[PDB]
Order: sequence, then C-alpha cells, then structure tokens
Amino acid sequence: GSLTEDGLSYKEKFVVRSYEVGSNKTATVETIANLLQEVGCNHAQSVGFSTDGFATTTTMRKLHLIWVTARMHIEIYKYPAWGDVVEIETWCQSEGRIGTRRDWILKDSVTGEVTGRATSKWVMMNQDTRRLQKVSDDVRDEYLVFCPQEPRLAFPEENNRSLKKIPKLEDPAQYSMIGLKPRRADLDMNQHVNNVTYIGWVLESIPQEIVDTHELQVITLDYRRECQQDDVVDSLTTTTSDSQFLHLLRLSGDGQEINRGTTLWRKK
Amino acid sequence: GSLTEDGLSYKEKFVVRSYEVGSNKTATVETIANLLQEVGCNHAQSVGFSTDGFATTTTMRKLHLIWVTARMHIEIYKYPAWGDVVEIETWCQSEGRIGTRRDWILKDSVTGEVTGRATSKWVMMNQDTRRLQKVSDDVRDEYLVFCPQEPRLAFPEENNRSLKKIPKLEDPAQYSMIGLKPRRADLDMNQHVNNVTYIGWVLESIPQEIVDTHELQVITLDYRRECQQDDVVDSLTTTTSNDSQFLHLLRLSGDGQEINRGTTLWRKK
Ligand SMILES: CN(C)C(=O)c1cc2cccc(F)c2o1
Ligand SMILES: CN(C)C(=O)c1cc2cccc(F)c2o1
Repeated sequence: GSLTEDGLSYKEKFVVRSYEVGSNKTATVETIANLLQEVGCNHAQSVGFSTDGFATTTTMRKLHLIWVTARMHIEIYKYPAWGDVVEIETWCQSEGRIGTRRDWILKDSVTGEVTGRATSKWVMMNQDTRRLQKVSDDVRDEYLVFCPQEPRLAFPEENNRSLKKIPKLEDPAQYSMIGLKPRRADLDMNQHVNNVTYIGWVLESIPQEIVDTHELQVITLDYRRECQQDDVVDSLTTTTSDSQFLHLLRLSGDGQEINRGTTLWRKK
Repeated sequence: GSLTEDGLSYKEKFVVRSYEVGSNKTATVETIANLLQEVGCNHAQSVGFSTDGFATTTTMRKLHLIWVTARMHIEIYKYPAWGDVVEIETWCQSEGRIGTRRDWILKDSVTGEVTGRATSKWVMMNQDTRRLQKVSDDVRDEYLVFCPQEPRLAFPEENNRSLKKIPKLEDPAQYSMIGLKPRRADLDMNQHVNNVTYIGWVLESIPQEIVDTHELQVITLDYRRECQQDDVVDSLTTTTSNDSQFLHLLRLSGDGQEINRGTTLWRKK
C-alpha cells in the first residue's frame, strides 16, 4: 500500500483468501472489518503514529492517552469473491473537540466500481482510568497536517444511517446466543478483545435462516464498554421490520451493556 | 503465488497483518496454520482440483468422496513479525493406499533462512457416511503427475516428532478450558469447523504464564472426529515434562467423545 499523491489518504489492495469467505464463497463482514483495520494501521505507520490500533502521538503516550472506537458503520453493496482483488482507500478528519473520524471506500480493483463504504468515530480516553476527554489544540494540530482541510465524507447524504441514534433493546429479546467468550485468537497485541470480535458476537444471535436467505447490507455498532479477556457475553436480537434488527451485547452475569447496534439485510 | 519451474510444488509470499500477531508482535501459530491452508488451496486451484479445502477430483465428487486431515505437525524456529514477508513452499506426495501427505517449508523472504516447517496426513472419506477408504489406482494416478516422484520430505530425520504415537490424557487433567463453542467466523464455506479452530481450542487450556514466558516450538495434532456447528468442547492439558511439554485432549462437553489429541513443546523466551 501507499499514501496517495497529496499525502492526505492511503490506499491498499488485498486478495480475498480461502479461509476469509462464507457459504456464498464471498468475504464475510468480519473479513471486511479486519481489512479496514489493517489499512488504518498501515496509514498510521506511514505518517509516524503508533501501530497498536490506537494511532497515538508521543505526547499522548506520555499522558497515557489512547484513541478508542465509539461507533463503526459499514455498508456493503457487493462482497468480494475468493481470489478477487479489493482496493481500499482510507482517510481521517478531526471532528472538533469531540474526537476524530476515520472513513473508508472499498472498490473492485478490476472494474473500479465502489463496492462498499465505512465510517468510524473515535474518542480520546486515558488508558488506566478509562475516563474520556476532549481533544486539546496541541494534539489536534499534530493530526491536522495529515487530514484533508475541506470536508471529505464517505457518507455525505443529510440524515444518513451512520449518524442515527440507536435505542436499547427491551427484554425479552426475540433471539439470543448466550455464554460467548473470547479465545486468544480474538485478542490484539495488547491482550484486548479486537473490535471485529464484537461484530461477530452481534451476528451470532441472527437466525441461520436469515443468514442463508439474506445478505447483510448495513451494520451500525456503538461500543460502550470493553469485554475483558475473562468476561462472558450474551448477544440479543429483535426484528424491528428488507429485514432490520436491533442488537444488544451485555455481560452474562450482571447484564452490563457493552454494545448496541442495528443491521439491515436484503433478500438474496 | 505460482507453481515452481518443474510444476511439482507451489510458492507464495504473504505480508504479516496487524490483526494476525500476538503479544510478541509476531504471527500466532493459528495465523501460520491459516497461511498453510491458503497456500494449499492455491496449489490445488493451480492444477485443477477443487478449492473447498478437500482438493478432490471429478471422479471423487461423483462418488461423494473427500480428503480430510488425520494429523497436522508444525515446527516454528522464528515467528515472522508484523509487516514481515514470509515465503511458503508446498508440495504433496501419495503414501500408497493409506492416503496423501502435504508438506510445507516457511522462509524469511529477505534472508532466505528456513523459519518453519510443517507436514500433514490426509485420508479419503465418504462425505455422507463418514467411512474411510483406501486410495484406488484410478484416484492415485490423477494426483501422481502433480507430485515429486522421488521422496521429498519436510521432516526427513529418522526419529522425528511428526510420526510419534500420541497417548490419551487420563482424568483428572492438570488444566482445562470448558464450554468452548464455534461462532460463524470459525466455519469454512461448507459450514464445517475450520481445522485451525481446533489448534486454537487445544491452546486455550495452556496457562497464560506459560504463553507469557515461553514460545511454542512444536505442535502435533491428531483429528479423530469433527466438532459440529452446534457442539460444545472441553480442552484438557497436562504437563508431561528450559523446555516444557504438554499432552492435550479435546472432547465433547457432554458425553466426553474424543475429537482431537495432541502434544506441544515450548521453549523459554
Ligand atoms: C483514531 N485515529 C486518531 C486515527 O486512526 C488517525 C487519525 C489520523 C490523522 C491523520 C493520519 C492518520 F493516519 C490518522 O489516524
Ligand atoms: C489432501 N490433498 C489430497 C491435497 O491437498 C492434494 C494432493 C495433491 C497432489 C498434487 C497436487 C495437489 F495440489 C494436491 O493437493
């Protein structure tokens, strides 16, 4: 991969692998989410930020500050098949004192057609106390020289799906998958649960008949709290409708919320 | 990737990804196992066999016959770091009427040094009845034109670890991880549990202190029976031993039916 001509975005190509595809012989949404993370990491390395998933500066590191995902929104028009080459372009933008945004555009390398798009909201947090904080001028100016100055949005449309408020699922849930636990393959280099595992956990409570007859078109996920390595999760889903679902991940014992989200599925 | 000059082996390069590494910032053994699987699949595609993990012929497909892994053996000398380029060469050999063998050699692309090696034994099974069978001349002859004629072994040594008999762990196990269940990401295109998930499950019962102070050098895993999508597994481990060795057993959570057995060898960091 490489930074583009103006140095304000990064592109990379990936060939879809045999173990990365589902029953349709096309990439799963978790494979897509892993590729989004990989290209984000390579963009951070290319300009000198940390390469641990937190994309921090030396100033943030001394203060024990990190960037954490608050929301992920992905829309796929066509999932790439096994052996296909997908090109992904990514860029970031500061969103004032609130935090930052990372956007992505996925294209079929052969046709040049846009096959997907994604956006994510990130907030600054002290890694020890877990307390959020606004972004100061000093940290903001370190990032601004690597971002487009004029707004560039993967989801420009007014009142689009990426910015909608997600309600809390009410008990009883229509469907559930209980007792979900991470294994070492679900952890990152810092022993934290990888963000993509939560997408997988949300999808576990979708009935297999839906997965067999529909394709996932849109997923919006809010991240409220981390699942620790020794935590156990319950995945809950209720149909709200194309088929739409409301989702909730919570700790198996006390019922503490870790994530909430929505999915939109199209009949095959 | 591509078939080599003589057409009897296949090579492919991979760059280690950010989400593919563990706490050491180097590729996990499950990332290595996935890469071995990917290069095996690309080798099968290159010569016309099926690309579903079973590497079958048209004759096998009509008879509902598939190849399934009976044993996997991996030895890693150096795990590649994030951003490193690893080159993997793979080839197959028929092992008479018993089945076939697939071998791999992993190299550091920059230095050319061998950083790992692996071997796997495959048997022919009817997909529906799950009954094993010997390999007939007709099936054997279809594969032989794509294999070296003279023996070529990733593990040539006379008393090598890849062919040792594995005993059955006796209760009580020293360590355990109970209630392990596959999720959709653990399944292949045919909705079967991916072979690499079992490696992950075996490793779940190794204490975290061992993982934090040692590096996995060798893993030998026997595959006895499949874990279905709605099955639940228990992973059991007992120390058998600057080197630590363990004996492993995966079995169904309820009736205790064995699905896998294996051994691991770890060296102090
Ligand atoms: C969540 N954060 C802070 C990031 O991922 C991030 C921001 C950014 C700006 C310019 C260039 C980059 F590579 C950037 O990475
Ligand atoms: C487990 N099996 C049967 C295989 O993976 C296999 C055997 C083989 C022989 C020549 C060339 C190939 F590509 C081969 O693939």
